[PDB]
Amino acid sequence: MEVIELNKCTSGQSFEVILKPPSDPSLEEIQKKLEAAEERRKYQEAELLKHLAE
Amino acid sequence: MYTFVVRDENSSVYAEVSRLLLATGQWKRLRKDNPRFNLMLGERNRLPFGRLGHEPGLVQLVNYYRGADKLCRKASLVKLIKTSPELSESCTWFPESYVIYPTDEREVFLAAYNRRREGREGNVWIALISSEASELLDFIDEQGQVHVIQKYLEKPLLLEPGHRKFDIRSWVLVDHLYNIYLYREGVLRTSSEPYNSANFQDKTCHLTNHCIQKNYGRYEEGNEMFFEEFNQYLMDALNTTLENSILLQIKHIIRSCLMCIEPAISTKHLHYQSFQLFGFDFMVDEELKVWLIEVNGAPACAQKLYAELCQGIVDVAISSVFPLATSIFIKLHH
Amino acid sequence: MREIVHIQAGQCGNQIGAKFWEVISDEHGIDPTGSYHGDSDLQLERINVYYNEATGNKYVPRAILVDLEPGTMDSVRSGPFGQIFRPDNFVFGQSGAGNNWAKGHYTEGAELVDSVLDVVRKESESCDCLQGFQLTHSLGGGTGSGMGTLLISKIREEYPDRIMNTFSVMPSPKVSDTVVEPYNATLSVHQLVENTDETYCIDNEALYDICFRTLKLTTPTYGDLNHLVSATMSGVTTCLRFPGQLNADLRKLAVNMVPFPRLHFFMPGFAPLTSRGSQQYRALTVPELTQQMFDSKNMMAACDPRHGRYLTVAAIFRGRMSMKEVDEQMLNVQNKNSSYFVEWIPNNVKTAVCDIPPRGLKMSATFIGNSTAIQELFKRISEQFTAMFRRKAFLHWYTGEGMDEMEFTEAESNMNDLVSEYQQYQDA
Amino acid sequence: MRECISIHVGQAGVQIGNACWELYCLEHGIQPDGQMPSDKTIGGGDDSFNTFFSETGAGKHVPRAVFVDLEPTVIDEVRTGTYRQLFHPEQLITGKEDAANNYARGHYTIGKEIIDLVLDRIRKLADQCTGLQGFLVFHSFGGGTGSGFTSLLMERLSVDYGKKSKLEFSIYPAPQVSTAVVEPYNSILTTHTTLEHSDCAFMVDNEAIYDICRRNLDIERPTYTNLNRLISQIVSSITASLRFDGALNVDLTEFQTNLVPYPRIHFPLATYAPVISAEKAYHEQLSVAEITNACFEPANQMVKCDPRHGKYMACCLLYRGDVVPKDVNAAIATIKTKRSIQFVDWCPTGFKVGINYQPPTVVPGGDLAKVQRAVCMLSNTTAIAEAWARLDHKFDLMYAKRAFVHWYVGEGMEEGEFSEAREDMAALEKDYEEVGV
Ligand SMILES: Nc1nc2c(ncn2[C@@H]2O[C@H](COP(=O)(O)OP(=O)(O)OP(=O)(O)O)[C@@H](O)[C@H]2O)c(=O)[nH]1
Ligand SMILES: Nc1ncnc2c1ncn2[C@@H]1O[C@H](COP(=O)(O)OP(=O)(O)CP(=O)(O)O)[C@@H](O)[C@H]1O
Ligand SMILES: Nc1nc2c(ncn2[C@@H]2O[C@H](COP(=O)(O)OP(=O)(O)O)[C@@H](O)[C@H]2O)c(=O)[nH]1
Ligand SMILES: COc1ccc(/C=C/C(=O)c2ccc(OC)c3c2OC(C)(C)C=C3)cc1N
Ligand SMILES: [Ca+2]
Ligand SMILES: [Mg+2]
Ligand SMILES: [Mg+2]
Repeated sequence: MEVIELNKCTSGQSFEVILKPPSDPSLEEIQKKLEAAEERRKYQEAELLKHLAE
Repeated sequence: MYTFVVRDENSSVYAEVSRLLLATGQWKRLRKDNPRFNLMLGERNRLPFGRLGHEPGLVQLVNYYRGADKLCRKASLVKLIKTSPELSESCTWFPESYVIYPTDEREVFLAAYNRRREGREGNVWIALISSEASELLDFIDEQGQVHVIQKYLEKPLLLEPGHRKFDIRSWVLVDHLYNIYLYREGVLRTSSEPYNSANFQDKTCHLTNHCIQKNYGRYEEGNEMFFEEFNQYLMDALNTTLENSILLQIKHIIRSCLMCIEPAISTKHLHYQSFQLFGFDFMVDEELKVWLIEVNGAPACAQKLYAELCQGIVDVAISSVFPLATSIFIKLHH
Repeated sequence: MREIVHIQAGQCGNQIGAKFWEVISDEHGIDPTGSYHGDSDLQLERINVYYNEATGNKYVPRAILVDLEPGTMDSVRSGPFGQIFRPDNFVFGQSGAGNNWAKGHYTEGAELVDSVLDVVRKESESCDCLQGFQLTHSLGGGTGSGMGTLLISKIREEYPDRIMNTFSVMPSPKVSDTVVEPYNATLSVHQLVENTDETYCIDNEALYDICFRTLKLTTPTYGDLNHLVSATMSGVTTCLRFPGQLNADLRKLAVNMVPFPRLHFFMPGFAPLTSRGSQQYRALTVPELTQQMFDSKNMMAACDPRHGRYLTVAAIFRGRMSMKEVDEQMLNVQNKNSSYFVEWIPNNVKTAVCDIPPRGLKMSATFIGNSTAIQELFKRISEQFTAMFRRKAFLHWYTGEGMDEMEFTEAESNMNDLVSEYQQYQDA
Repeated sequence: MRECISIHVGQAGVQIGNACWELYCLEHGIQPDGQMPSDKTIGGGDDSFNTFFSETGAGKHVPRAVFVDLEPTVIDEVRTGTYRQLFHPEQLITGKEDAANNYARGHYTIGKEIIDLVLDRIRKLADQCTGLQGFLVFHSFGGGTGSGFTSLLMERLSVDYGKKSKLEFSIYPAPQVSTAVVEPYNSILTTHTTLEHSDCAFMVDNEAIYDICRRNLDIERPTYTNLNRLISQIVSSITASLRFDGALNVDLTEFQTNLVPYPRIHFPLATYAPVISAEKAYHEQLSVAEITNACFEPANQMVKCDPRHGKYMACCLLYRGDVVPKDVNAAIATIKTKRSIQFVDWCPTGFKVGINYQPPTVVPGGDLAKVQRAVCMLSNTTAIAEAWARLDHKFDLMYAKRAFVHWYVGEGMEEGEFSEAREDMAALEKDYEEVGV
């Protein structure tokens, strides 16, 4: 019903119409997660090359 | 071949619907958690509406309207009325009802108790049934849950011989297109023990519930009067017909209730599709004025009427969406 | 992820292998000379997957030819497309493996394996981005069975992070050379479970039955069998060979088809089924192709898919056809037969349509299915194994090459493990 | 003037990026070779379009964009495409082998080797920025790269540019245009890692876009191009206020203010109207009332869900074309009385309206017809959680049997991360519950 904050210009116009009132991990933490996953890859590859050695 | 799932344990109605669907030889029931269905006969609580109408190559239909709980839960129905301009407090087919929360409208409730005290006229309300205001408030906080305080109909229509009380159940099917179908057969749940006039404390003659009544089966079989026997009684006792005196108001109450919620619940332009069977509970008084008690989301049907109504659901709610490779309902036009 | 290295080992391996290169060279428009002669740029856009660009604009199949017997590899060299193969890539022994897995894996084939790996390495070093390897071989012989699985094991050690793909030919009494074929197959399966990423289970029983019952040929040859093999092999490689709406990839197939690392044995399937030379004139409609490719009559492994459940399916349709009709039919199969697909892997069928049809057929369809019904194939081999092994029969051919009874019990156990593992998900 | 950097990750990100930058060029009158005749301050400037395009002494206008894929095929088509001169090759980054539909391969394995090169190329564009405000990230939920690499990049961008705002444009997976069976896994994994690092996220369900192309554009089987030209229209509508003179949504911080009250619940539903076929011969042009009414039809939404069964927290209406405030207010008045628009008790039942008089631009030859007026409604509704429930259930089916898990564990990821990601999602579902019912 009420039309507030009406701004006009050449490009267009904008407004608000209210009908009713109311009632992060660090760089070191990233590297420690990424490298621990490379450790588990390297362990699995080594265990595979150990099995193939046998 | 069409595919369906059953997810309701208790539903004797949709147990019969699934039975009739398999019997046609074109519907295969799948396991409960199989997502690849045409039809869902879903659960009473927490139905996963958000999952429906998302499987490619399948038209999906469900036996519940989402948001229809706003008409079927006691506290919701009262709020919808005293809110929906389509109805508003200026109602005549509904009784004076109030919502009370246990530790809200208590300022409004006490103002109605005072003005009824002023004229000294009947000040009786319902949940047990009592006359005093503060002797009922102790019951609400004792039980735990939120309950509704409704104006008790002190002068109801009485069946003779017996000097009794009754309530009418109507079965209403709303299809995917939002056609409102009223089933031509209803039922009268009767109290065999004569209705007490002054004493409020009595239990069996005041409430007419099939479960709580079980004098059982004294006048008619299982305290249930069908529509032909009640029409005949009204013709002899009151010189009028069931069609004129009671049924016109019933049709108006059903139509007004579902028209109100249509913008909120209709599946007209949705990815999934809804039908629903409703149970409307009515009350006829001495002056043949019809009152609404409540609406049932998962209604139970009368034992003699199962085979015809469940075939009717298959006919206009299911086979209209899924054709097979006449009308037992009254359409309430809008 | 582009270059695939193809290896063919033994009599069956080289015969189905030669036929594959014969079929796919025609599809990419390559003559026996190695020169391109086709009339479409779409034939060359992914030719780097299986061909190497030669001196003066010629293509050379990236492949390696392996046998312990010089017999079969001479037949390839003198055959129709024999001149296309790089001469250096022919690696042969002399004395043969005499249907002996032990001779293949441990003794005769141990001598030759390092020569093969030098050829593999020379081919792998040329590759811009190596995808992995594909082996064609039977599991009933000595060379393809014994030495094939040895090569696999050695290739895995040198290239631990690449894909292992096999076209493994399963033996059947209906098309049987020696009595010791159930032994060779069981020892080979043990290896494939551990060391391959994807295995197409081409079953000789199924190929025979298709040739006998469906194709109405009374006495089928190996050529009649290998016609069906090459038709399937083309079909299951189409997406890697031609551009599509999905960037098709041997790793992406493994990731999407294999829910559990051991269960990586696929039922290949083809529609329509056709005998050699004799052409069909009525082109099949999209609903007909879809109905056939899922029917057990059209499966390359003699298992009844109704006896099990599909874990994952991949389908490839070839021809000029309505892509919407393909989607509709594929969804109709899944919605009419939803019990035969597992509920616990949502949307477990993927479909592709390629515009280029195979030779002869106007429109065709190829099936790749990871069904639990494949246990029937392994149970069959297991039953034939026990019949002999309960009396230690024919075992002296193996123990004389240094093998022990222990290794046979281990192989039997691991196959029975795989059977009960597939069984676990047919109830889940 | 504050600049915005666009990051496009994976096939879906890159290709949607293509359609968007193609469209931005047609709107601002910028040609394939980067020239702009309408621009008078050659060499630089601080106009509203300069938010997205930087200038060179040659007179070229270069997109403030970086395209990253772990695989050459897609970006090579940018390098050889019709807008090849528009970008300097340093903006276009490609690896050797892709993440093969695997989140863990994109996040941990192939991510680690390329991450430092990407952040360095981002810094190279950030150092051309006199006052950078933040980023727009274009990706898929279901790709290996799209889920894996994006989540890592979002983590790192919170370290290197903590002050700045991040915005997501995400492609929610649909079986109708699927590429992978593990798309539910990838989707839950990425959301968990991205949720705290994303300020506002625009979900585009491929199902909804596919159906709009079928229903309103009469295409039997929509291509990726068909979807991308439609998605870019919606993207353009959302980003228009940053590229054009206006007073609503002038910066990325204002997107958070206007659309995101609760920081976790940051998925506003976009709805667009009208989508009209170009090959359609006779069309009656739709009014302000008609197009606003379409914003409340589920068929026109970017995600199929029912906002009648949920609550609003914020509502933006963004108009392009012949639209005046009088006609808008009259449409809102009529709609409010007919439809179930329920807000949360702690929010004003309001609409923030923005109009740009220049009607939406279409790609010549494309499927979208020229219209006199169009609207994009951005509404933060709790109904979007339906898309979460759908995806979570699909996750639950596979994970119950630990199916495909080995592919992730085999890339160094731990099985515990799956169930950590899933419990975060179940927390999010119940956050929407508290607000919604
Ligand atoms: N709308 C749209 N969706 C796309 C497009 N390309 C892919 N997708 C969707 O994105 C998902 C797969 O993600 P992609 O971007 O193809 O995968 P990627 O990020 O390249 O990751 P990998 O290839 O697995 O390394 C699927 O759900 C596709 O439907 C596109 O151009 N437009
Ligand atoms: N305001 C009122 N005046 C008169 N009688 C009333 C009343 N409210 C309830 N009743 C009686 O009490 C009975 C119970 O109805 P109510 O809806 O309160 O419980 P209920 O929900 O278990 C019945 P149903 O199972 O059919 O929904 C009715 O049969 C009716 O006759
Ligand atoms: N389908 C098919 N099967 C074959 C062919 N040649 C041999 N076999 C089967 O392969 C098994 C013997 O393997 P073979 O390759 O001849 O021995 P190898 O050379 O020592 O490996 C037997 O079970 C045969 O049925 C062939 O050309 N086609
Ligand atoms: C369970 O659903 C799926 C099954 C398979 C895929 C595979 C995607 C591919 O990249 C791919 C790779 C190699 C191929 O040749 C053997 C194929 C292949 O896939 C298609 C459909 C294109 C056909 C064959 C994906 C999903 N989701
Ligand atoms: Ca300038
Ligand atoms: Mg032989
Ligand atoms: Mg990719």
